[PDB]
Amino acid sequence: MKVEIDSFSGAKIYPGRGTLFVRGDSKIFRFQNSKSASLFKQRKNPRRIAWTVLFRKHHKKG
Amino acid sequence: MATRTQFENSNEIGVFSKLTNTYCLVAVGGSENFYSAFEAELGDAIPIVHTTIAGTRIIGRMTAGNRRGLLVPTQTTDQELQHLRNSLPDSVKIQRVEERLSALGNVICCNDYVALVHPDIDRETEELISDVLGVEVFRQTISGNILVGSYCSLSNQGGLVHPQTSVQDQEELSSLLQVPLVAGTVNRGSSVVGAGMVVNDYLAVTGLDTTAPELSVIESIFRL
Amino acid sequence: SGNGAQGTKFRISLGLPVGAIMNCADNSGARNLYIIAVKGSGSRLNRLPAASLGDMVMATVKKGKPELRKKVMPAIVVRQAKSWRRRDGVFLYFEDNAGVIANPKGEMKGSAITGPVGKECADLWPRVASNSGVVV
Amino acid sequence: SHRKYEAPRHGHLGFLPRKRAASIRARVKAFPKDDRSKPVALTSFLGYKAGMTTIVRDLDRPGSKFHKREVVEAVTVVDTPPVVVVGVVGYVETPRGLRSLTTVWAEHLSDEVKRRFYKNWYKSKKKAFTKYSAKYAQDGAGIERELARIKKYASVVRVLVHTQIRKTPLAQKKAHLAEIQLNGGSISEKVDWAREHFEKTVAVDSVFEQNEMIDAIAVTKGHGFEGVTHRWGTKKLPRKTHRGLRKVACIGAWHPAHVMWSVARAGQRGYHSRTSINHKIYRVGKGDDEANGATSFDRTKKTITPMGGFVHYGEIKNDFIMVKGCIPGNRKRIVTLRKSLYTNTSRKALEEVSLKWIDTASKFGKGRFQTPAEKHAFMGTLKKDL
RNA sequence: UGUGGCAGUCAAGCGUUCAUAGCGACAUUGCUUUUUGAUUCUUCGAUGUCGGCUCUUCCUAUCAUACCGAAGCAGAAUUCGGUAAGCGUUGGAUUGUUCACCCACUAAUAGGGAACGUGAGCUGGGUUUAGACCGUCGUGAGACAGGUUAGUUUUACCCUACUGAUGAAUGUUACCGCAAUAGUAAUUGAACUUAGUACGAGAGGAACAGUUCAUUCGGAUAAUUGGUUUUUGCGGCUGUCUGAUCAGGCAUUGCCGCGAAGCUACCAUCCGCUGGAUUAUGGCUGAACGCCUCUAAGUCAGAAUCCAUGCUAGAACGCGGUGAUU
Repeated sequence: MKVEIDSFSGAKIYPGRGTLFVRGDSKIFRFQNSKSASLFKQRKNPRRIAWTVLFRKHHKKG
Repeated sequence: MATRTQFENSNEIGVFSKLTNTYCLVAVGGSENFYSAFEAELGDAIPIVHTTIAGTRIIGRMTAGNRRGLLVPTQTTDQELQHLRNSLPDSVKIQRVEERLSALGNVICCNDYVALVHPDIDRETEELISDVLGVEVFRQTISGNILVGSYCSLSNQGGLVHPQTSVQDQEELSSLLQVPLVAGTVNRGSSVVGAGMVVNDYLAVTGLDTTAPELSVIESIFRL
Repeated sequence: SGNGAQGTKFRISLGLPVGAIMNCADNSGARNLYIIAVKGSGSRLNRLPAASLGDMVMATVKKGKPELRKKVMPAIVVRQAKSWRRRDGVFLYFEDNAGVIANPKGEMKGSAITGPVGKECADLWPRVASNSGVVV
Repeated sequence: SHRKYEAPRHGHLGFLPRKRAASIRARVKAFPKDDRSKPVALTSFLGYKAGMTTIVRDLDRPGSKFHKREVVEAVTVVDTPPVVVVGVVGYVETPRGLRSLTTVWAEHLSDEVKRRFYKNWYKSKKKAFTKYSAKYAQDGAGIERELARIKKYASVVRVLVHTQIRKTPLAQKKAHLAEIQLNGGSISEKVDWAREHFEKTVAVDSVFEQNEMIDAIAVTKGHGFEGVTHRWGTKKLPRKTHRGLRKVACIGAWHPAHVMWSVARAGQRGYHSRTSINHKIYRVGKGDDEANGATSFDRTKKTITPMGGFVHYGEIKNDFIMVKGCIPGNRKRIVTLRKSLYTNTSRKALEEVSLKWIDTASKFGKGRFQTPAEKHAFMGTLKKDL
């Protein structure tokens, strides 16, 4: 049992939850919910979406 | 000796097992006669480990290693990694490999001395292979076939390669690997030679479809 | 499942009914394949025989060499792009459909497989496990 | 003419008529076979379904491809308060089947079964069982006469139990009285067990145990009046059909000049009794046990009640059976769980499962955290107290 | 019933030897109404007429499945026969087609009926009016046993029937039950192991038990994944209008992104049992016929068969126990 991390929003992924998108150049994308998955399919930059972890690491929250 | 064996009926053992000088890895779903061909002419010489790799039973093509080291892909779990770290002796070094470029056994064509890799694997993994296996890594393809793992069975003595290979490539790879090479077939003419059979210094196990003239060339190039 | 296929494949989501044009991922020369049937399928009234990852389809070649066109061959679906469930928990899916030209015994027509390869199709079919690049 | 393409049916003619059930508590039609050597124990137990959750465990199945490997699975937590016996009732056997000859009630029944015997509890003078509980004013000679008449007669002995509904997050206050049969030998021992358990409670550490296969009996989640394409599974008709495309198109032939019982029509869907068999208990948890959702692998203290409770139900603070896979009847329903009728031996049964992880995230949305301490650790401090 | 279609009867011969392993001429006796003729009894104050889609149920002259028995059956596969219809018989190219013929798949792609089932179920592609064109025929209007193109398909609010739903009266009222009767459902394949073993000159190459998955069907649920989104929940956006910020109206849910709950999907998950009696057949003792013979008396085993165990309703004038009875 490994708790994976979201490739878009940095949230933690318990087993039997979310999706997993193997892309065409074989990079593996693990999504917590359909929110981060359907923001990834819109090619949204994760640093500009203000509720993620990569946002709050780039703008120094906390 | 050259022992002919099937895995549940499958004539390709190199997919389903990894034979090295100090260990032998097998899949979990084997018969009595499959494990017998290893436990007869090995017996109590090297540890024979029943394992899976990343939930699969293709562990000869997932992993790649030799006498000094063993490499596992990224999707290998913690129970499997702990079982491999326990059952194997402390001489061999096991390290997970972080690359998005293949599974390791089709890339790494290695022995104790000289390794060949798929040329798309990167420098950060090449340094890790040369560190863990302790093997000088080159970057060459057998006659355009980029997957050098499944198309080149390799040992410390000699090696069998892809059967449609030019003589110039045979002489080039014989100057590189410093072993003699003879192109041939296995498993009644199946050209996937590196996955059709396993080999080490004292043993070579192939499939039940490997005919006697093919087996003669195998034991001739491997000098057994 | 079937003859030449090694092992009992667990059921994944049927995502490729008859008519799907998948990419051909090996260097035999076909640019895309075309499902005409599915080996091991069932018979039920007005229901398309749907393939999946790991299945063995009968396929024709629409784009590619002239030697491969206008003839029916077998093939093996190696990516799905319809989300299926591995039993360890995750639902996953590739980007786009794929398959490789084969013979009825499971041997590969080509030499190397581009793209990632789903591990349900690497464990069932051994010869795909040899020519595969990225498994999973 | 024949069918021109011979094809299976739609639906199942043994589950007819598909009408509403009688009550919401589905009857138990058959209890397990009697064995007159075993110690006395119940054959079924009345719980309340709460909802589902996810379970990670180690499938240990030799020869299977997922041998020694982690699988996630769906279970249902069925809430289970302890259940108190209020009477016995014994059946003699006739050439017209069994027949209840006498029933014996307890001494002082609670206000959950006294509320079951009145439709309007608020106007009523609450005078149930006055002239019966005055039969214990003597030495009990009438009631010992009743138990002697059960001992001499009455091939099988069933026990009137009822749930404890005020220990439940429902708003009903009225308990479901029921009969549960006894498997223990020598019916004098049965009725003495029942006499010693008058007004005493019964927990599921005694009835059910870990890893056991249990059947589950309840009333289907109802769906009102329902047309035929979703009730039975008929094809939709094409777009061009005048007067609609959601029907059975041909009802019947000319002869027979009637509509057969076998064709598919519209009517009730759901709210039928059902029995689903072969469900394996993954956990039997207790109410006074803190950290019910704890696991030997997980070791974190947490109850099985999710973040913000089970949806539309509340908070498990009681016993609970935790059973593999789905179960007929939705949330908040009286589910009667039954011992298996037959000795099962399949290597899908007889598998001893210790869990590895219980999912306790919020089911009121796409939940992310397991415990609120983990939310307060990952999210950080907020605009509140710190 | 000629006519299709189907089944016996004898038997010359074919089949290495050899009428019967299987063929079956020459004759001959029948069955079927799934064909087409004949008739013209019913219907012309009109039983809406082909095909397809849809959906039931029935029959068997069985394609597959179960269990048997034979070969010019060693194994393997094939062919035939028997009890058998419990269960299943597909996806397509072309054609309006029924019929066909290919391409795959499959365990197998059997044959049929119910007013050539099914138009107040649909479609209306076909034939079959009126428009029009062409060919041949005709002096001509027009004809065709021909080809092609365009061509309103109406009504159920009755009665029965079915599917659900109440309901008076059997002292009132409530709870717990029993159970007649009616329905009943599971199906098929693959892999490992058995075992490269048996059998075989080799070539090749099984089965019984165990295990894991799958095909088709069925019943449920909705933790997860996906769909939906009038929670118009939050956000964004355009046009206009409230003087502007703010907060909003209107664009017949204004559009777009995400979206709980509910509902839902082999696009999700779980579950689908076991004993008894038999048919074909194989027998045991055992006569008939002082040997013989599974049969006559008796008796043992036996199938997807039947019946219970199980599962669904419950007699609204089938029944029981118990609380209270102003």
